Amino acid sequence: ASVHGTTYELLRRQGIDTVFGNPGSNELPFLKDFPEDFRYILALQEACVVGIADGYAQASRKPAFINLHSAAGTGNAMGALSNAWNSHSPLIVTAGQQTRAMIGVEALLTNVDAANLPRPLVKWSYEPASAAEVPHAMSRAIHMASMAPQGPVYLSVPYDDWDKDADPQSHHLFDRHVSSSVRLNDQDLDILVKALNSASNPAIVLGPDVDAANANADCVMLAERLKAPVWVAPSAPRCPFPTRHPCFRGLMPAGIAAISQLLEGHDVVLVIGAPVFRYYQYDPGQYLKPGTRLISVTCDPLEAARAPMGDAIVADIGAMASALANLVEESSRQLPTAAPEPAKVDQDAGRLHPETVFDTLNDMAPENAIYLNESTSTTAQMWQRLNMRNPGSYYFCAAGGLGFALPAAIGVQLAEPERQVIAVIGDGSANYSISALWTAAQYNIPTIFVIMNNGTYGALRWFAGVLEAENVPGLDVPGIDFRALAKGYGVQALKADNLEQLKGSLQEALSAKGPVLIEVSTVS
Amino acid sequence: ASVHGTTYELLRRQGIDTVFGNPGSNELPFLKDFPEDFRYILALQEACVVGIADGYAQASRKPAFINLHSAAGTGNAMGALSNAWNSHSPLIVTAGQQTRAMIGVEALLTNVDAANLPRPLVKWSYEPASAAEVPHAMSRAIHMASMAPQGPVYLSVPYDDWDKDADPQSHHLFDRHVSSSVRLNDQDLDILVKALNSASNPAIVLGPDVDAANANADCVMLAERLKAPVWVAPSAPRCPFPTRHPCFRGLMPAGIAAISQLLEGHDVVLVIGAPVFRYYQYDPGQYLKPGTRLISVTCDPLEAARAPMGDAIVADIGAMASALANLVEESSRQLPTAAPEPAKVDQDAGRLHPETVFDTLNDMAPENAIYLNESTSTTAQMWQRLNMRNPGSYYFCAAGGLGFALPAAIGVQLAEPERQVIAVIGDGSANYSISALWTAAQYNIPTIFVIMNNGTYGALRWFAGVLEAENVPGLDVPGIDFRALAKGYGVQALKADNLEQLKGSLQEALSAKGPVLIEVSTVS
Amino acid sequence: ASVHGTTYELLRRQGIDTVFGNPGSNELPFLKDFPEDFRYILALQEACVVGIADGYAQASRKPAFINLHSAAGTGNAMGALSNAWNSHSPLIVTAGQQTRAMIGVEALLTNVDAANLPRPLVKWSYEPASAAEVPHAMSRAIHMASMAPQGPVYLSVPYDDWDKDADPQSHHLFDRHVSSSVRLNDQDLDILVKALNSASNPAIVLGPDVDAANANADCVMLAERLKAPVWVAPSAPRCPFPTRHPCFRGLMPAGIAAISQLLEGHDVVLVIGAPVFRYYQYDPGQYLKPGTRLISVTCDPLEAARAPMGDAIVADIGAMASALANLVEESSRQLPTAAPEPAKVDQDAGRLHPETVFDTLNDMAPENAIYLNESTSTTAQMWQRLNMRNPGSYYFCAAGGLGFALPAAIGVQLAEPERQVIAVIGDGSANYSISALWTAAQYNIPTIFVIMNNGTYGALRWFAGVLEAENVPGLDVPGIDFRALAKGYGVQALKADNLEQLKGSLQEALSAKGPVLIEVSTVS
Ligand SMILES: Cc1ncc(C[n+]2csc(CCOP(=O)(O)OP(=O)(O)O)c2C)c(N)n1
Ligand SMILES: Cc1ncc(C[n+]2csc(CCOP(=O)(O)OP(=O)(O)O)c2C)c(N)n1
Ligand SMILES: Cc1ncc(C[n+]2csc(CCOP(=O)(O)OP(=O)(O)O)c2C)c(N)n1
Ligand SMILES: [Ca+2]
Ligand SMILES: [Ca+2]
Ligand SMILES: [Ca+2]
Ligand SMILES: [Mg+2]
Ligand SMILES: [Mg+2]
Ligand SMILES: [Mg+2]
Ligand SMILES: [Mg+2]
Ligand SMILES: [Mg+2]
Ligand SMILES: [Mg+2]
Ligand SMILES: [Mg+2]
Repeated sequence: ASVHGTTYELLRRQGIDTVFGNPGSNELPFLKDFPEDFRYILALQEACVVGIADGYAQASRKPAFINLHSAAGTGNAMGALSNAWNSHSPLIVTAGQQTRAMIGVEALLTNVDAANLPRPLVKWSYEPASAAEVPHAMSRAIHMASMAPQGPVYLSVPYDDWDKDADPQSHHLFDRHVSSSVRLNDQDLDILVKALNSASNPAIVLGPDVDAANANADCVMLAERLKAPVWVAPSAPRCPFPTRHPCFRGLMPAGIAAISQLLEGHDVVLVIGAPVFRYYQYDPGQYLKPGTRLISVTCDPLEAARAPMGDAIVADIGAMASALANLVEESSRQLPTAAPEPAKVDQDAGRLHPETVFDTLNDMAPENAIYLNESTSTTAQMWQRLNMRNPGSYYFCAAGGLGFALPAAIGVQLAEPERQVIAVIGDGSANYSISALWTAAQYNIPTIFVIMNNGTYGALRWFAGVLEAENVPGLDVPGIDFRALAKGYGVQALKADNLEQLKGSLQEALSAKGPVLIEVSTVS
Repeated sequence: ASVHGTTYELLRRQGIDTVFGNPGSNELPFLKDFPEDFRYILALQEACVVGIADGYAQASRKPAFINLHSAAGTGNAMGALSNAWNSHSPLIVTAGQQTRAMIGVEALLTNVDAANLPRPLVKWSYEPASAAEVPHAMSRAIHMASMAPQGPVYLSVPYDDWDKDADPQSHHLFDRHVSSSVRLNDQDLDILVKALNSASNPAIVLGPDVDAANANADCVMLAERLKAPVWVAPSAPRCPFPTRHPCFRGLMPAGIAAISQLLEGHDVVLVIGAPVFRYYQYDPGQYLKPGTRLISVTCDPLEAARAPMGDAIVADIGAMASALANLVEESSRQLPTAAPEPAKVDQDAGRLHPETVFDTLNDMAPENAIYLNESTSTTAQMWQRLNMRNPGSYYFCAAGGLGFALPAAIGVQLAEPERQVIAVIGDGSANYSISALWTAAQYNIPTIFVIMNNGTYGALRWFAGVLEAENVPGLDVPGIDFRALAKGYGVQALKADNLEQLKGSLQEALSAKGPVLIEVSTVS
Repeated sequence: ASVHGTTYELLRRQGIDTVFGNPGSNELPFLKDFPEDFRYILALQEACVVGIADGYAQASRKPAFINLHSAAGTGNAMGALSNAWNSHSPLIVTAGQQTRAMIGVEALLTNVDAANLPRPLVKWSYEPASAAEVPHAMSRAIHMASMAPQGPVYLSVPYDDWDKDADPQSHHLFDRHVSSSVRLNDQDLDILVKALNSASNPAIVLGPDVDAANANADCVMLAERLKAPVWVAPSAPRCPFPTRHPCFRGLMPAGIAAISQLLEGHDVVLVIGAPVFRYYQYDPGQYLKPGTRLISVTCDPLEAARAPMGDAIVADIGAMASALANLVEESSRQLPTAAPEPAKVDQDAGRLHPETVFDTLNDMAPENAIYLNESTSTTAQMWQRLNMRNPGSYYFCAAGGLGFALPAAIGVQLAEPERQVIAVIGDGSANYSISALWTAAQYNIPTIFVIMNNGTYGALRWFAGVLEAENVPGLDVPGIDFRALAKGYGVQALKADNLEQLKGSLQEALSAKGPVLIEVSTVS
């Protein structure tokens, strides 16, 4: 067998059947004789390729396979890799290298010092020393990406390798099963369980790795047993809890002082599947107030190491959540009372308040809808106004890198064909990966894109106005016609200048047979 | 003085007055109180920011200053940095880091292991150890980018540094003059000159560093004195010679065998300002045929080291070209005869042959026009059909990374307001950095964009059809309306489905007061 | 031909005939059939291997070739590479890698991520993608190390590569000549010369690159013409000037304030072949006092970039020194008056004052002796008491990394068989690379080692006593018998407990036919 044949067999035997890519000449020898059981999803720029694959992996809870062109293609994707790193997305990123005979002279398209290019945003990064090593290297990539803590990996392959003879002993790679589905030993788990049972006023904080593990339901059981309020860790990339469950308390403010104040009076705080903590704004104060002890369960040693406070346990979130939910006592305390519904913001017949948009989306969207957020100034309100009962219902750029939601929403919709995906994206954010729209059109992936148009980088005006920063350039983005951009890439386009039009536009979009973009005129 | 004040003073004292950027919160403390003598050029995505700055630097022959947002913004720009590396573009790339107090906990927007992110695509990459070091670090960045061989550099700055007190001793940085304007010592230069004088059938090969140094005219004198044919080194990022000069022989094929065959019978081949050589296609054979000796003058030690053949001299191209042109004897040999005009390709009343487009552009464009090329399957014909008499008249992605020409054409037009810029870009390539169009609209930079629409990644179909590669996915890009995309970003749009319409569309574009995009229907 | 045969031919054609090494199994396929025209110099530890090669390269003014074993051998040498980096030593460091077939599984002795190991202490670091690329890669290593600014480079080679067929086109590598022997263009050089001619009170500061270039004599002429005092830049790795020449003013203190005070009243300070400046102690103040302008000529862009003050010119030191010395006017000013001889320190019949040792060495050593210094607390006095008339007469660890002088003194003596090498090394420093002694014994390289034994890390007690640092552990090194260590490695050993014995011991050592170690009892 050839390296080509062996590698594709390894991929299919490991459950991979889709290649997200933007092709180049170094990659043609890999893509030729493309297996009929595989499917190729083209995107027009590499940030889009990786964004789509990322959404697909996060929603499918399995690795996604990517193929890019050498250094330039890899480089175009590096902003997208910074989100993937933060979201622990299992992405296998492959890139074509020049033929081995021309690497030395650094012919056009040589990826120089290739393995170093994507660092430090990958778990593993490699170029094999020979053609026959390629299948083995691919095996390593698959498993490195898939093991906890999951993350992106990078493999560079000289284009002449594919046609070379494979090592017959590579067959041992095909069916390898690698598990990191582990939890704390019985003795120490019993100690933890007793600490939770003994807490007088426990609180629970959940991060994105809960949703990634589909540990949501186990966490619901855990919170019900402990009669504990549940928060989502700050800068949340996913939603790990039903947002209308009686225990739910919403998204934590991303500040040190704010969080310690919030946790005051809680004697034991159990954090599951989150860094401790993904703060954003500088908000100096105490990490924890006297009387509060913190215990973190994380799948990532790097998270456990850098927590400024508390104990930590490094284990699989699915395994740990299930064990805890089934071991803890049912507290005799009263179940927390559900949070009241959000207030209705006054809305005239003109431009839309973001709050109005979210309320309307909540009213009209199916109960199993999936939302993506890249409307940076409206996150707090979004979290308060969308009832998300099911797992996998929310995604937000994990590293804060814009250009995620638009392509990721396409990958999510591909992963979940029966759940309507609705991406709420600011007019600023929409441009970063605008060309992703074409993929939705071409493959008829029926994502709905809601563009919140207020003509400015709103979150920046806020961050600025705060530090009283004056005379800051580059904050306004006037003069973009999103209906025209949608037409450019073959996506049906609608406009909503008021509530009447927003409702009508959503009705049409929800009925449509393909992707739809709605440009919403929002208040400045 | 503050670090902010000191740094801006250093920048202006070193000739920098423009910031190309896409802002983020880590950068607001740098951008606040933006100096009134500076101007900020916003682009909507970082590949575009860097592309624009790159075109500006290459055309202006001076460093360009860039400001990006942390890791995600830097990462979005890394494909653009791969071109900049290959073109020796003096780019000072700065990126905002989280406040020092929050770096440890890895708060949202922390650029982790920041200096390693852009490697290996930068000459120098650094984050200062303290606020007061920032001006010094900026000084280093300016000079590292500017010294031969020029290239991109990276500086990460924690956002809290800007408001801190500067070291008063930083004033010594302001007026530092650093020179690498050097040439071979007299003794060895005399030896080289004698070798050139003694050659019976010399040839000259010129690369992009000739145009960067504005050594074009000196090279013309050198070729006239030596009565030598002149080629452009393969995969040319710039044009280093008047394309209708009697000595000009055009663009060399990017193959080992092709080049040695081309140089056969030439006893001395002098290469100036090029790698030896930027081959592309695998084309095995002899590096040089018996009887041919090669001498390379390059500004880059890395180029000199990796040449598989010939002698090399590492020096400034401007200094070396001037010295050689003024020292060599006037050969009594006959001046080479100019190349004949290209053939006129048969053209019906339907879709345009690329050859027709280039002929028409040559007929109608001003004699001092500047062209950019990202129409990958038509490069050979473009080089044959455009009369480029002046320096700085051609740019092509130096690392072959698409997404360069569209934004770079905007930067070039900004650098050269009196020379009409015309970017010829394929329908595939146009998408990578499509959002750059907005910058042209917003700042009224009157670049003309000619989109060659054939609905496919044509160069890939060629590279494939060659290696008889069958069943390759992802090669077609149907369903893009470029007039709509232009409208989306506020750029006047025209369509040309035939020659009559192409002429009319060019007449209108050349008369227009702002940027114009022409979608040309080209043959499949 | 094989890769083995081709590589050795390349080495000999490029002037390499010696391999400094400590062998391992990955290297046996390279070392087998060792060419009879080559010679192998074994050392017992890798810090010693590299130290010896470093001294050899610095003294010979040509590249030295090193062969180490995989990661562990390379790693053992990394302290030595840190000195080599700072001294711009042209070292070609090769290391054996596992066979390509076993790299993937990471068999014992696999050098993982090999190219990254020696960073950031090398100019270039690489592992070839195939066997046939090895000769080309070696070519690159040779030239990267040899081009200005010179420095160490690293090449990792899988052991199975050597027996493979070489590319016949590799013959083009054999005779490549690469030059960086460049100087400032005529126009700007004339401007510099006029500035020097116009100076009312010029000063000259010289660094190690002067001695490396053998520009010493040209600098003498330059100083005589300008009638200028001459200093050696701080933390000097070499001696660039005759220390008894009337213009000589000695070693500059390694402090910011001290240097600006020293240069006060000098209107133009010309620095040649030094960083600006290699300060050590924190000594805050003005970089330069008002009235002083600085101009630096350096072979290293990294030096030019980081200078906190002055103008800079990046060029070859030999070419620049020669040009300046021959272009400047003869000033009518009076030649500086020679520095008075150092005072004679009172010396009783007991333990030796370091000053006594240096005075005695100066009295007894031949006029063409070469000294190495790793007696860290006595450097200032050494510089004042040794008359060094000739180039290549002094070496001191360029990065301050101990373990340099002992092995380097062996390499220097190998390079200069007719000049007596005398290494003055502290009792602390002597241990770092003690096993190097064996190489001197085995090859009968007649270096004299003078061990200054005061039983303590004297320089550290000083640096401590200064910052009033109390209760510092680990500063004393009692209980070492250096005569026994010398006997252990087969080197003749003598002891000097007083002046009478020091004179007798030196008389014997200077007459000896092989290496000699003298343990001198110095004052605590
Ligand atoms: C790749 C990248 N570039 C820049 C930024 C900085 N940034 C953060 S929020 C923001 C504004 C986004 O504006 P929009 O999408 O319109 O939403 P709004 O803030 O108006 O709600 C910017 C530019 C970023 N996070 N990522
Ligand atoms: C960032 C990047 N992605 C992918 C490629 C691979 N590539 C090279 S040419 C090409 C096709 C370009 O098509 P178009 O711009 O329409 O020009 P045509 O080839 O049709 O003339 C592609 C995808 C690249 N060079 N850079
Ligand atoms: C590899 C290395 N380790 C440690 C040091 C720190 N150091 C600098 S001077 C010194 C003392 C050297 O003592 P000795 O050689 O006896 O000379 P003395 O200071 O007594 O004159 C030490 C340990 C260093 N420079 N390099
Ligand atoms: Ca907005
Ligand atoms: Ca095309
Ligand atoms: Ca001592
Ligand atoms: Mg157990
Ligand atoms: Mg599915
Ligand atoms: Mg990197
Ligand atoms: Mg000269
Ligand atoms: Mg201009
Ligand atoms: Mg000159
Ligand atoms: Mg010698």
